[PDB]
Amino acid sequence: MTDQSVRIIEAALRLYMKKPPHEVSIEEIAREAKVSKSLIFYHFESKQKLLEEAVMHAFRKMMEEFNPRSVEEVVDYGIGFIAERREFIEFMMYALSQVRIEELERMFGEALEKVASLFEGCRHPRETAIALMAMLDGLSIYSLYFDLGKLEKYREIAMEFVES
Amino acid sequence: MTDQSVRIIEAALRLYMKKPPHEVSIEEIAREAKVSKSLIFYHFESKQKLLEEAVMHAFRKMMEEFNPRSVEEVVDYGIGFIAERREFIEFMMYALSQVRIEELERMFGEALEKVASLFEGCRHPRETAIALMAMLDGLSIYSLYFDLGKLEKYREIAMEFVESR
Repeated sequence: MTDQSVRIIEAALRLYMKKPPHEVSIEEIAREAKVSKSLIFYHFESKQKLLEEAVMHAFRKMMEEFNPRSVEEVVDYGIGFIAERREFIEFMMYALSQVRIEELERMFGEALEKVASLFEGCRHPRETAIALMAMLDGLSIYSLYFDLGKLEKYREIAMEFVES
Repeated sequence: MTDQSVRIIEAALRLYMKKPPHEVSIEEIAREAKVSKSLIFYHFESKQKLLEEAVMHAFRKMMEEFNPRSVEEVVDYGIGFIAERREFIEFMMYALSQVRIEELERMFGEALEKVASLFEGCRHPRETAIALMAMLDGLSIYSLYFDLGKLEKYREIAMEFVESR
């Protein structure tokens, strides 16, 4: 994509990270991107169209950057997400609702193929991979409602599960 | 509070577990409860008021019947929920959105207190309990997006996790 469109998306993502995505205006994105409102309109049809493109761009970079060389590195990635600022975790959850079900299934399949591969030789590699991912995702949802405690205690539990 | 009100709530709950809650009408609840719209409106202000009361009743019954005597029974309860019909799971998911955040935090605390008590002996009781519940809940959300498979494989994994403490 164009240098201008990249800057607009990065400026938007930076604002979506801090506040609820729908509450971010074109004036705020223009101010954060250091560009006019007419230039944002020239690249994006509306606030919603820009949000969808920003969501797909965030997820495209996140799948390309998820290549765990070990089962321990999958726990680290999971715990790393739980340790993010609340607003980051909520943005990512709202981002999942702004993607097509087929595109969400594709991403999960690509992630599970990499995780189940790290469990090659285990009793049920696919089912263990799904159980680990389910726990890490569950704990990130839970973090939005309760103070879970010392995150390194969850990392230890996850590692004691992982190498049994 | 009355018998007529419980008949209406149970009838309404039976319809809310088969289709989207907002899509169930006062006429369908009347037909299902074997009562007039006159008797439904005489006990409930609207469809939304009835839905809230039905949700609270569902959850009140749920907590009073969640007394696991073993860590194994906690795994069986979680797998039992995943094995339920899609629409049952989706209704319970929606039910959690129609409760006050303080009432949701109270329920989780009383469930966690019971699960954490069952691990009295391991290195981290409260965190192990939270980790197990997170897995069971995560798997139930996942079951709505895909065919997880033979649920017994997840029961074996969840027991192996309890054994690895």
